[PDB]
Amino acid sequence: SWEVGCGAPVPLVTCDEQSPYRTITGDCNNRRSPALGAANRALARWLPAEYEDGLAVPFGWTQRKTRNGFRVPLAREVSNKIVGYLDEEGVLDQNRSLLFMQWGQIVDHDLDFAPETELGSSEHSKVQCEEYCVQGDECFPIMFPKNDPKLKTQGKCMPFFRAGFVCPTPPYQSLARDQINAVTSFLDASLVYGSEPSLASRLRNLSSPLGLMAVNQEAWDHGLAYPPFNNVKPSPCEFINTTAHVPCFQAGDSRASEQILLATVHTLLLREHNRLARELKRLNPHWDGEMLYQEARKILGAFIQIITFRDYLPIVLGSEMQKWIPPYQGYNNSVDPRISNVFTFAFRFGHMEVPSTVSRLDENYQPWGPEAELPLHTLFFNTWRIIKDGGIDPLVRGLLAKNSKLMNQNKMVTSELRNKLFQPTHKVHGFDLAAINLQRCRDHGMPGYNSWRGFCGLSQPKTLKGLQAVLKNKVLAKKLLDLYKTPDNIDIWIGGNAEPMVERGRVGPLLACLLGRQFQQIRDGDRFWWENPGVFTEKQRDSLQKVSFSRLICDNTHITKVPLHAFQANNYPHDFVDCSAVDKLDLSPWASREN
Ligand code: HEM
Ligand SMILES: *[C@@H]1O[C@H](CO)[C@@H](O[C@@H]2O[C@H](CO)[C@@H](O[C@@H]3O[C@H](CO)[C@@H](O)[C@H](O)[C@@H]3O)[C@H](O)[C@H]2NC(C)=O)[C@H](O)[C@H]1NC(C)=O
Ligand SMILES: *[C@@H]1O[C@H](CO)[C@@H](O[C@@H]2O[C@H](CO)[C@@H](O)[C@H](O)[C@H]2NC(C)=O)[C@H](O)[C@H]1NC(C)=O
Ligand SMILES: *[C@@H]1O[C@H](CO)[C@@H](O[C@@H]2O[C@H](CO)[C@@H](O)[C@H](O)[C@H]2NC(C)=O)[C@H](O)[C@H]1NC(C)=O
Ligand SMILES: *[C@@H]1O[C@H](CO)[C@@H](O[C@@H]2O[C@H](CO)[C@@H](O)[C@H](O)[C@H]2NC(C)=O)[C@H](O)[C@H]1NC(C)=O
Ligand SMILES: [Ca+2]
Repeated sequence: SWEVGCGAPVPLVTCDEQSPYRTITGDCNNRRSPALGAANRALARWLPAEYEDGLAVPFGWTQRKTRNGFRVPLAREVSNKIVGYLDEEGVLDQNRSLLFMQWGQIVDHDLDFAPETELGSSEHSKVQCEEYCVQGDECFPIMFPKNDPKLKTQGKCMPFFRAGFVCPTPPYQSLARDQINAVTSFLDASLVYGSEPSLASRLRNLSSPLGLMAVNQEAWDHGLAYPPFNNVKPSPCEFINTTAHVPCFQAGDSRASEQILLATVHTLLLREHNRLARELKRLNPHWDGEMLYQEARKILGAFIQIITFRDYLPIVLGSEMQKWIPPYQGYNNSVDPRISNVFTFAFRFGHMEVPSTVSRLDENYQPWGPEAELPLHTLFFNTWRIIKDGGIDPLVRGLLAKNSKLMNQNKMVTSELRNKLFQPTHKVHGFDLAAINLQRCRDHGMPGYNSWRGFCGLSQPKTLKGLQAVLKNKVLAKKLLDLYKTPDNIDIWIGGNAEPMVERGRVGPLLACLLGRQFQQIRDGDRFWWENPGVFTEKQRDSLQKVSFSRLICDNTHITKVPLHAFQANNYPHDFVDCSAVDKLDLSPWASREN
């Protein structure tokens, strides 16, 4: 059945047996099978692919054909009829801060990315998808249904390009299409350091041997730094306000500038490296430049792994945490550490947690000026609002103080995401994230709602009422199989997100399962997990325990009142305290006086 996984990546990476440092590619984590967990390779398949022609063609590609005897419903219509909502009033999650949403993206972007297919540059295929909405090749477009108001305003389709596949990027037929992953499967701060050895050596300041991450020369934030600008034109960030031409930020991940806030928590991560690396010459000046970068890298990875697993996962998984993430019991060389395909869709659950507006607060957590509260749609690829409109202190402040969206069945994904999305390649603020998610399922795999209900050993419904009592909504059950027509054909993203939430969490029975499994595998399979004996000295761990996001901001911003629990909804002034009462990171155990 194997062929035998194929693949051309970073053509040449061989291991060091006895060095304590991760590679950038993610190779040599596992000794036995050195590629497992690496980057630019196939996403894993917990379940066989489900295509029309059986190998590559997404369900609903040809007209005449059907998944299970029925015509699959258009993505934008499924969107139009189930997902969106008019009234923003009263969706905000009452026990979760914007940081809850925002750290969801950081962790995600650390774990998976399936790059879209541009076998196109100086090209007409980009044009043939945009202009003429002609399906074929790699242009698999999102049509508008009858009586969509995008028709009067935009056209017939939303261009949509198929994601990358392996063993060759050109046209090919054979096996079953597996989608590529351009980032390392481990929580290793790939998004801050890069995943391509070539990109990783460009984000660095090899000018001076303090082992520092290369910063911005031209823009400044009260003495505190910014990531460098990606000085390649064209620039999605320059496009949305040309008068100030401020390009996007350069980071270990392409997507760093997709949104204002994403770029903010990303500038906290960069600043933290240069602070640790600075602090670490202070103690052991005998060190060369790479042992600076590398030690600071290891401790920053430790940071992201500790916050993700101790503070985020329990408020996302909830009662199902103990079920899927049992306490730690060492390392397993036999576990697959890789991101499976379905995960790249299950973890998109956050798209229903993004609220309509992003606000900007002053030094008393009070609205910051005349235009404080900005619509989220004016914020995609917006770097000018942070270099030019006050730095990151008014944005870190909103993260701590403001609620995120609570996923609601009657209110699923905001219209700012579902109607006015800016897409980097294109010019309009009017793509649909909910619709673009649904085609993306069909592009990738992707076994229906029931296949994946079975994976977790849950009731696979069958009937209008067999769904009614699973989602606990009679109207949503109707709407769902009015379009899909059998519970089987429901795309995971919507089918999974449609379920009510498990006790003390933010996802449901199915999604808790898919999410839980992956997060356990990536912990149990990572040789460099912070708790495995060997990677940190027993002292170092006890200092690493003292860290919090609350501190990530006290050491790297001029915010001086913060919550003690930054992931849950709390109010200024009351729940906010001085940086002084917040535990610091004791870096003493990292000193190694030579003689
Ligand atoms: C305003 C906020 C956000 C915007 C505008 C945004 C934008 C996007 C866009 C344009 C895509 C491309 C979809 C595709 O072509 O595959 C994407 C994918 C994705 N999003 Fe978001 N995003 C946001 C926040 C989040 C959050 C909070 C999470 C999780 C908590 C998240 C999780 C993901 C994941 C896992 C993918 C697929 C990436 C992969 O290939 O692994 N996003 N996002
Ligand atoms: C790589 O690291 C070097 C060394 O840390 C960076 O250069 C240093 O940058 C700081 C702050 O940008 C400079 O400090 C101050 O400069 C201002 C104005 O230029 C001046 O008013 C003060 O006299 C003060 O020195 C400093 O010039 C410079 N330090 C040294 C020893 O060169 C460099 O920016 C880093 N490169 C990248 C890409 O990050
Ligand atoms: C708001 O959410 C928080 C976090 O989900 C809840 O506090 C947790 O309570 C559980 C139950 O014993 C414990 O595992 C933790 O000690 C708490 N979490 C943290 C981070 O300390 C809290 O109950 C919720 N608040 C309200 C008013 O419902
Ligand atoms: C483009 O960006 C500039 C900032 O570089 C914005 O300019 C501000 O605009 C307001 C009112 O027009 C002024 O009162 C501020 O002083 C301006 N700031 C500076 C220093 O330029 C501008 O609003 C943006 N325009 C677009 C196209 O959205
Ligand atoms: C490492 O973890 C794996 C997966 O949890 C364990 O694999 C199991 O091994 C037992 C017997 O060795 C087999 O019956 C099953 O094939 C595995 N279970 C499942 C459901 O995956 C393994 O036990 C662990 N390795 C060790 C020896 O600690
Ligand atoms: Ca990673």
